[PDB]
Amino acid sequence: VILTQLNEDGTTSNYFDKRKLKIAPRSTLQFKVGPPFELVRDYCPVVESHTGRTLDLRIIPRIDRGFDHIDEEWVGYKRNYFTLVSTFETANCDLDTFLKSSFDLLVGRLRVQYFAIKIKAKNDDDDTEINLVQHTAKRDKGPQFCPSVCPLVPSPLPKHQTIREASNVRNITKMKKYDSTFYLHRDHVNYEEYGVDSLLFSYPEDSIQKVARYERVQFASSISVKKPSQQNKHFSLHVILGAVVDPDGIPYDELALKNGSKGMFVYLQEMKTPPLIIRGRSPSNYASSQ
DNA sequence: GCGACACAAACAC
DNA sequence: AGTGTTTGTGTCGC
Repeated sequence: VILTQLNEDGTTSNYFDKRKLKIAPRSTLQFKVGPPFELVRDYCPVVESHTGRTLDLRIIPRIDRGFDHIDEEWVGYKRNYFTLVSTFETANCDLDTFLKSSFDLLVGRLRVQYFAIKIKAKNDDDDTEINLVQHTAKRDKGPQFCPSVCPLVPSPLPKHQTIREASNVRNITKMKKYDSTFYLHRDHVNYEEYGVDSLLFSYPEDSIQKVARYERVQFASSISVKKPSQQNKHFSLHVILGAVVDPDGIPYDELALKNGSKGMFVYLQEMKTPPLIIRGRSPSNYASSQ
């Protein structure tokens, strides 16, 4: 009924089938590590502006809620939240140096203003994009929004336990204890240590996330989870690392820039999950029917 | 099959 | 130790 795997940090992931077993909404058993991500590809090379040294990049993603490993499939529920978190790392460049440097895209060089992550859902069989929606903790009593592009600086990915503990914190003292894990406050650095052209100072806002945290995410409510044959559709969640540049023939999305003009989110790397099954609202997807 | 509303159970404090 | 919060899912009604 419950299959348990030991996580990297010593917590457990407890996989169970909601067709057979109903667990409380807030039980820690709803938190678990989801499917591992795999490289789709690398795109545009990035180089440090004087040395010309290639910046090596790696997305570090994990799902921390919403997916169970049930007999060789990864299974989510349309009605329920998932959590997807990601950082990235630069194996050849320590953070302190990285933030003081400046970087170009090797397409012919476009200056990187900042690095950012976006997420996407796709039909894994035909590459069609599927809309995602997020809620706040207030859910129907608050706004719905689509996942946004998240400016980020390189950081280790927090342990599963940490994501779990920070999920619904309000108290100011607890927030202070997690602040350094999730944010860099540019306004608190010594400005005199930085050149005008430094990467840190072309980020759009003073509060810069170290971790992209997409919580309370769902597939759009209109998504069809079965094919006409009644076979399950296969979905996949994608994490894309990009460099945002000022465009004033490679893969990119347009981005609503800070000053208001047309910006470019140039793809650097993309990872994705293996195929995912999503269970819809049918009564037979729930243990109540039995 | 979807939007809305309701109930309930463990969490956060 | 009690109050209000968060989120899985039961249900209505179109």
